[PDB]
Amino acid sequence: MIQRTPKIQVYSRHPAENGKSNFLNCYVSGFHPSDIEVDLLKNGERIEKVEHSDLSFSKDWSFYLLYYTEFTPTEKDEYACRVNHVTLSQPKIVKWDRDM
Amino acid sequence: GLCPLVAML
Amino acid sequence: GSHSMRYFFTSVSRPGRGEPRFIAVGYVDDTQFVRFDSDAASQRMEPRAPWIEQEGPEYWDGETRKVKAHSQTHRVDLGTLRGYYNQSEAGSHTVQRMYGCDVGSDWRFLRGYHQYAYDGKDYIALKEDLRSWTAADMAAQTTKHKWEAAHVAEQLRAYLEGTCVEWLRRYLENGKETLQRTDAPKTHMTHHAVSDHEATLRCWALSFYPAEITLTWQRDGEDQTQDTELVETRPAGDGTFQKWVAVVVPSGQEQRYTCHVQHEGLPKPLTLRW
Repeated sequence: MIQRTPKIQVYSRHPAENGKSNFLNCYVSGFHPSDIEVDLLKNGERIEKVEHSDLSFSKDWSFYLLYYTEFTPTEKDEYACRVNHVTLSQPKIVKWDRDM
Repeated sequence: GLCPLVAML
Repeated sequence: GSHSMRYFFTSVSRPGRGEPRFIAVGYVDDTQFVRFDSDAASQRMEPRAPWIEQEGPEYWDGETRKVKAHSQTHRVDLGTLRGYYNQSEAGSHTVQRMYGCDVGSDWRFLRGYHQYAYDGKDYIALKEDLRSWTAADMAAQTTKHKWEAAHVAEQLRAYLEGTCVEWLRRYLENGKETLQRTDAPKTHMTHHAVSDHEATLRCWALSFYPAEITLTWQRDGEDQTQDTELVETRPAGDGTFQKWVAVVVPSGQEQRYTCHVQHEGLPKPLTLRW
């Protein structure tokens, strides 16, 4: 069984400005197998009703998915995305750096 | 549109 | 330029209980337009682009009939492969398939594809001439001989060179507002000090379509890769893509560095200076 760990990218759709509506993305790619858990966090709590793209894959057969939700940056809130996968000893959490 | 064939391995 | 229609199929066995999870997505270039998910409620091929919504019920019934037939086939195929590879019924295994076609700028058939992976590895693939098979291993040699004996290549070719391109042509027309539009990257450069003596220049490409793009730094007219950082091209979520590349430079020396952007939606490459 070939196994590949997910590459993770957490970022906003639009340039981030406090108090302005935006979209928070977690883009996971280059992974195998395809079963994967991906959550978006606000101050460590799971955001509910995050949506995601339909599973697809690259020329090298590695999968990719986009998870995303509407949010409003503040100065006070922290966001991250949390990915679990068979290749990971525990959930990987990547913090969102604005204008990352 | 999809291909109507799909042969099995 | 050229345009492609691509179908991606993923089938994952669930030996704990029930049948395989099957996910099929259809693309024109970097735009998804149809999807099917065995775990969704409709059990229908569903629209994912406004321009595909112009197709009437006969299209959706046709696409649903075929997509379900594909599902059964992958289901059977996973069984078949577990046998070929002497695997127990206890593991979860994956079959992936991709096929489709490109048309050139002349709107005619340019290329066709049909390829198959087991558990994330090449299994069998139709060669560029659409007449013969590339079998990765001895298991695949069985598929190769069976398919050659049943003239599957010929049938596949007739689709890829025929009906495949007819659909692509139709979709390109009906969706011309978006499918044949190129969104040139909106570029800017940011500057931040990391010390008293050096700064980070980041050159951004935002909101471009299609996804293909080249971002490169130059120093005094020559490519520079040392002391650079980048991200892989990423979806913005609104159907466009994003990328940046950054370089760390001595404070005061910014004039030396240029960012170069190549994209289909740009008649000439762009050069950005700080």
